[PDB]
Amino acid sequence: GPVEFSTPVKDYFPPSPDVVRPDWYVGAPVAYIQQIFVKATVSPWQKNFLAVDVFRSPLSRVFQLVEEIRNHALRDSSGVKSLEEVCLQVTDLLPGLKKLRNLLPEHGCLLLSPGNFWQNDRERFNADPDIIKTIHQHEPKALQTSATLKDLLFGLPGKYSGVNLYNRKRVVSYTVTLGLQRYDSRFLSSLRSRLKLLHPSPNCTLREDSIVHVHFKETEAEVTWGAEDEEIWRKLSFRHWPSLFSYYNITLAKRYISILPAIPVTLYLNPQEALEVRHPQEANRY
Amino acid sequence: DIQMTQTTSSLSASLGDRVTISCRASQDIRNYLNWYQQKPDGTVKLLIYYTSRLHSGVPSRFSGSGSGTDYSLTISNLEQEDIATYFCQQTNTLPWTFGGGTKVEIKRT
Amino acid sequence: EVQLQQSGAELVRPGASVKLSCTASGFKIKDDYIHWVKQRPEQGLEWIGRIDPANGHTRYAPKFQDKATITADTSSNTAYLQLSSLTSEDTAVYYCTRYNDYDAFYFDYWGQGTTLTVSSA
Ligand SMILES: *[C@@H]1O[C@H](CO)[C@@H](O[C@@H]2O[C@H](CO)[C@@H](O)[C@H](O)[C@H]2NC(C)=O)[C@H](O)[C@H]1NC(C)=O
Repeated sequence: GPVEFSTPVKDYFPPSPDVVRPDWYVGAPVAYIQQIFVKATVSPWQKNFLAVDVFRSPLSRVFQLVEEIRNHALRDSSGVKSLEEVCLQVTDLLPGLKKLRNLLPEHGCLLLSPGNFWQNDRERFNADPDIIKTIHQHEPKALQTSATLKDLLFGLPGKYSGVNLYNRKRVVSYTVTLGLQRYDSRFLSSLRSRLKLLHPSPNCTLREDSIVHVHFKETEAEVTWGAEDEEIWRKLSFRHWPSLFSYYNITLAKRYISILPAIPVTLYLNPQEALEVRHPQEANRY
Repeated sequence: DIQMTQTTSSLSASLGDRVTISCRASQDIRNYLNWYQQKPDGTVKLLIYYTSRLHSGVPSRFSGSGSGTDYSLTISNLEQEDIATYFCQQTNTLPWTFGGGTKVEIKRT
Repeated sequence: EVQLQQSGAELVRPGASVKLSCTASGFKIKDDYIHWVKQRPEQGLEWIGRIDPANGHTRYAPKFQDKATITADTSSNTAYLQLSSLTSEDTAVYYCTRYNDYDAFYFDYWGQGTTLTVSSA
């Protein structure tokens, strides 16, 4: 029978009445999806900052954030302590389509984030003079219907991300995506509590009580949280999850996945970091 | 394993005075310090679970600060209801250890 | 709202065994850990152990290994602490509590406390 999540009530998107489940809601999900949704800003703004300075320093924190999630351990655990015990294990990409080596995680936990563009290497990120070129180096010319690599790694549609030179708002959003083979309320609550203790979010009102089961057939700026941030995954492409799992030879044809509520994170960066992150050749380039 | 020590086991103050309790951990505890209040009746109540934060229902006159090994609770203006003992607990390493409480009392004679 | 009623004061002989109880109201013990703490005047609070009533998985401080035994009945929403091989050093106040945040690990709600005295009289 399907897993009983007592505290979070279930919810269904395509048809499946629940008489209390006869209609496609039978087995365990292919995987649970956990989004750590990050909003970041260089809160004290100055003149003389270039458009790139809007996002380079916020993006530089993805590496420490990814390390925190992967090294997080639930002290005083009654069943699961670390992420390795709970996350989805992937082994090898398809034998063809190895061109995405060192851009998608090969061995270990399925964990996606912008840092994958630089192999989760802060030094490689620092030695990069044009973040936009690196980000777009593998997008198609709109000739491929599946989800693009940028969408897969960022977790957002792309216009919400704010990573562009014409960003008028100084708040940039991205996401870290975790695929979990098992559901553990204690561990997930521990991870959520840790992230909101480290990075409290301003009057964050995100919903936290519904798991969505999806079945696939066939001046100074301030960070705000609102209804536009609720269920952000719903604004990804339809083929997003099937294409993500197809890259690893996992099929969602007659089975479903379970998307959990997102964990909010808010990062405020100061001019000292915004400068220390700056690449020397962009100071005299424009 | 981790020994927490409060410098003063007793402290005398007056209504409306600024009060500060402090305690030190034998090693880094990574800001995982909670502050509890015990009344003379004996009932305990959480004040500052996390460094600097506040448990719901606690008056805003309570505050917390500190880092590294040294942490401190502060009462901005001592109220008559704030006569009690205060304990600091570390939740960093698994056997949680409390520090010997510090009592706060009014100035006699 | 949330209350943790404890049993009355207990008097027992040395070498005996006691079973303290702690009944929750306003919440289900399945949803949280239940902890037991020991207060002794002039020595300060100390942590005994905890139980996860959903799993029945217990953990103790190294001081009380082989001393304390924690159990829980979900139907009655009640946790229990059993003390064995009692001695004078066990005369103290025992508090039942929980926590609700699984990274901070703060004890949000407490019982009033149960005084246990061990004397031959
Ligand atoms: C993709 O996965 C499927 C099933 O997981 C593989 O299909 C077969 O799977 C069975 C079960 O392990 C194997 O015994 C067969 O050898 C597989 N062969 C074929 C043609 O599917 C499929 O091989 C996997 N694809 C790759 C490239 O490994």
